[PDB]
Amino acid sequence: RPLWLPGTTPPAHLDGTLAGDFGFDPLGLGQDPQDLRWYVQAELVHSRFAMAGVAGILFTDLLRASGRTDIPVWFEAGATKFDFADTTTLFVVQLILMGFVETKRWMDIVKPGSQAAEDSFFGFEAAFEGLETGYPGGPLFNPLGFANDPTKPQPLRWKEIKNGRLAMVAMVGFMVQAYVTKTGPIENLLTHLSDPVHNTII
Amino acid sequence: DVAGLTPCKESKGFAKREKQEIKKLESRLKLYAPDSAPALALNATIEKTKRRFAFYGNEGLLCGTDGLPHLIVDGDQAHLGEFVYPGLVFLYIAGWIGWVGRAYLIDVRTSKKPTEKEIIIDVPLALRIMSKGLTWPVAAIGELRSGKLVEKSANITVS
Amino acid sequence: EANTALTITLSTGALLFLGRFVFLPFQRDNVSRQGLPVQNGVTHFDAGDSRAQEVTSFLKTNDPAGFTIVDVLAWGALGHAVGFFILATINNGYNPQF
Amino acid sequence: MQDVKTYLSTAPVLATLWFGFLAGLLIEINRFFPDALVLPL
Amino acid sequence: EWLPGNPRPSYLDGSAPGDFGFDPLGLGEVPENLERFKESELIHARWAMLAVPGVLIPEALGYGNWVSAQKWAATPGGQATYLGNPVPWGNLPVILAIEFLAIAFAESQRNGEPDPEKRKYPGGAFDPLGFSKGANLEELKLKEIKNGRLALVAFLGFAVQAIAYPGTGPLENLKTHLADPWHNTIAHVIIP
Amino acid sequence: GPKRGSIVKVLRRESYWFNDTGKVVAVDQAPGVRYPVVVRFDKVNYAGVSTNNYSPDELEAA
Amino acid sequence: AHSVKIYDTCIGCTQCVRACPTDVLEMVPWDGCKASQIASAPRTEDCVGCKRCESACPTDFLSVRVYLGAETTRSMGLAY
Ligand SMILES: CC(/C=C/C=C(C)/C=C/[C@@]12O[C@]1(C)C[C@@H](O)CC2(C)C)=C\C=C\C=C(C)\C=C\C=C(C)\C=C\[C@@]12O[C@]1(C)C[C@@H](O)CC2(C)C
Ligand SMILES: CC1=C(/C=C/C(C)=C/C=C/C(C)=C/C=C/C=C(C)/C=C/C=C(C)/C=C/C2=C(C)CCCC2(C)C)C(C)(C)CCC1
Ligand SMILES: CC1=C(/C=C/C(C)=C/C=C/C(C)=C/C=C/C=C(C)/C=C/C=C(C)/C=C/C2=C(C)CCCC2(C)C)C(C)(C)CCC1
Ligand SMILES: CC1=C(/C=C/C(C)=C/C=C/C(C)=C/C=C/C=C(C)/C=C/C=C(C)/C=C/C2=C(C)CCCC2(C)C)C(C)(C)CCC1
Repeated sequence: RPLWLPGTTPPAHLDGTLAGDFGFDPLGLGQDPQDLRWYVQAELVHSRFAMAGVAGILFTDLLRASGRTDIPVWFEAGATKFDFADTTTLFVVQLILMGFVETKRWMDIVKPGSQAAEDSFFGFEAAFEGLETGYPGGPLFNPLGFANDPTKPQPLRWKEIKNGRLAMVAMVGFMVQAYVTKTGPIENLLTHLSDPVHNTII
Repeated sequence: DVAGLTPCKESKGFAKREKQEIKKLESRLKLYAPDSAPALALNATIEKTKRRFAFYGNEGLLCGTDGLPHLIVDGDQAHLGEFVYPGLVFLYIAGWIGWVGRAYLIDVRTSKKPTEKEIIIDVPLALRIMSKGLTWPVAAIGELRSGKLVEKSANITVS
Repeated sequence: EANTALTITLSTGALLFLGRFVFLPFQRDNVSRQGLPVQNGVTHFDAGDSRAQEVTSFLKTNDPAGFTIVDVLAWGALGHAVGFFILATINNGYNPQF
Repeated sequence: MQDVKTYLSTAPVLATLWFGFLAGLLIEINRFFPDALVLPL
Repeated sequence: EWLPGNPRPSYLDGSAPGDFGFDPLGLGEVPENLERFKESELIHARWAMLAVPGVLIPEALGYGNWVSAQKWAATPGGQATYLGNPVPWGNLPVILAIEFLAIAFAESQRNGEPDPEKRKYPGGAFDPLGFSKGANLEELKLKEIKNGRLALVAFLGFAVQAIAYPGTGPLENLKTHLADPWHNTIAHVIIP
Repeated sequence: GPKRGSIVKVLRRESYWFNDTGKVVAVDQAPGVRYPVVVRFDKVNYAGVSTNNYSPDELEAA
Repeated sequence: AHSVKIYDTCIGCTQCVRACPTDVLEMVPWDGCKASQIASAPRTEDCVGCKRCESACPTDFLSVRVYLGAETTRSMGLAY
């Protein structure tokens, strides 16, 4: 398989069969069993949340540049916008909501039985995933039954994080750019395409 | 504001602490020609003084009843640039140093003559460890959680 | 006006009631639990002290519950203390609230 | 040449090289970023 | 089971009524400590269950505030009551006297019991309806515990609200909630 | 006592090497020796010596 | 007048008696270590407190211990 640098010298704690593996652990970060079985899930949730953030950042500024809506900028949407409720109330409500889901995910990470629902739904309300790691299922998470077979989801499970890493670096780019240019990201890109050899890092 | 100190860009005692120093520098300057090394050095010093005094007022430090900045090492959000912001980077650097030193000791200790590798450093291994010592918190906390950080059979004795 | 002869007698009577009636088994069991001061394993009197001897000629009583004179002294002292603590307070009038 | 590298791997020589590099770094920083009392971040 | 799937300690095997396995700090590790803790929890639960109506009723009927209903001290007079008629024998010293004496006698009576079962479940003249004779009993204990813990939490909420919002009671706070649920909430004292 | 080349940990309360490990050299098997076990350590003491003899009941952890 | 003591850990190095510059320590037959030798301090009335004895015994802590006691003319090392 290909590695990050062609002078490979690949590490031992990660050998193969892992989705999106390129032997990139130069700083020996996860070398212990718990460390790897935890960092896989960490990278998964990070990739997914950053993909969601990218999908919520691009579309808005793109359509606003091409003239479709009058929504505010990403670094201005949450920034002092009285829209429906008090922002702090929404923050507290979001924390109380995310608690009941992050606790379930934690439970399944540490002791992988959490599929059955509650409130007298002990019957036909089981989550039918049964995966190796934190990949849920059931109509509540995987309605269309796309994750069909094991030992050949590696293309799709690879695509997931190969897009999530790009989304993560894209999000960091969004933050740093909109912090140092004080301008929209697609506005930055257009002003760059105006004359590339003059619009660079200061 | 806090602690009965006024901001420095309004302190009527900072103006004197600036103009007196400026006038002293000019009195020194008037002993040469405007095209000689002492005059150039003194003009550079004056420009540096102006650039220094036109930065404290813009930052937001609070001056005293004598026209001197005072650091509010309290946790005040309006003053994080005085203690906690530099303190965090210092703690980062110091943890880096300590972690890479500890790791070098741990690695050297399992060798043939470990005492030889402490008066004669082996630069390849030391450099490797210094490089890997960038993510030291994610490693120190991981060694704490995994029970690899401390010993239990210490060799202290007292009769 | 704060009358005294009734308030301090009510305080003393209340604390004497408390001592003789409601706290007497508790007090007796707690005294018997930690009985005698002991040095090096044996009490002061047996370690040798003509002045560490209890006075039973002062403790011989007849109350059905064993209410000796020192119990009366202690509970009445507490009664007078609470009575005067009440007396001294209700003579000023103040407003030290929230 | 090997013994030369071993000698350069001694404690005083590495100490003085490290401290001189650090002194140069700090001196350059202070010549370019002078009179730093508050972190502007 | 306060955490579906999580195991239980060696002392929280679920035999006791109202037992779910909650002990993250490891307090009940010692047997006699746990035996005292159970009785203490039952006492606190019963006191809070008694207290909750005692605060919720007189604000809507006797028109008090449960913190001004105790304010009538430091000012001669007060001593309001249910209809509002002043209780003539409600002078602070002579009322604190009996408030002390009666409760002292009651507690010094309850304290004298060797049996832990009879300690936290006396019966006799305290069950003068045959509610626990031979019928469903563990279920009754479970209902009692489940209501008592809820009452404890409710009273803690009472005491924190009366401090966050001074000079008011926990019933006008419901009207404040239902005046604007999305602006009037805990996110004001937490995030000022 | 213990085997040769065995790694044992000391229990002598007044030893420099208390709670430290060392490999046995050769335990003398005479009838009347009071401290037959001989162990050498990889760290000298304040006097500079690294070998010392103990009794078999005075050091064992394996 | 100082008090010398020889605990039963002497391996018979004989260095204690070689070092003592007062003829205080002497060897004695005592089976048990390797060579049936042990130290002995019969002439403690002459020890000055030199502690050269303790600086020689290569035992774990020590096997010969000097305790400084009452001072006299011999122990003070005086020549006047
Ligand atoms: C998840 C993430 C970003 C998520 C962003 C989100 C949700 C954005 C949300 C919002 O926009 C919306 C939705 C709407 C706005 O109104 C509100 C906000 C809130 C603004 C970034 C991850 C960002 C993660 C990043 C950048 C990670 C970079 C890692 C790199 C480069 C390498 C790391 C290493 O681990 C390796 C690989 C090997 C080791 O040996 C060496 C090291 C270095 C340790
Ligand atoms: C916040 C704040 C504050 C406070 C502070 C405090 C109060 C602190 C505390 C602290 C503490 C109380 C501490 C603790 C301690 C610790 C411990 C107990 C541990 C130890 C440590 C360790 C172990 C480490 C390790 C290491 C590393 C990591 C690196 C290298 C080196 C070493 C190895 C050493 C102030 C006001 C000032 C200011 C503002 C902010
Ligand atoms: C015989 C009898 C009887 C009777 C009894 C009696 C009658 C009793 C009484 C009692 C009493 C009558 C008591 C009293 C006591 C008292 C006391 C004991 C006192 C003390 C006091 C004090 C100690 C004080 C102090 C002080 C001072 C001095 C000053 C100021 C401060 C004070 C206050 C602190 C009866 C009927 C029951 C029964 C039968 C038998
Ligand atoms: C940007 C810029 C600048 C700046 C610079 C920089 C970038 C630097 C930073 C850095 C810094 C600015 C740092 C420093 C700071 C520090 C501080 C200010 C600290 C102090 C404090 C302390 C140190 C204290 C002490 C203590 C005590 C008292 C006790 C014990 C502990 C301790 C030791 C901590 C300038 C002006 C040039 C110009 C313009 C641009």
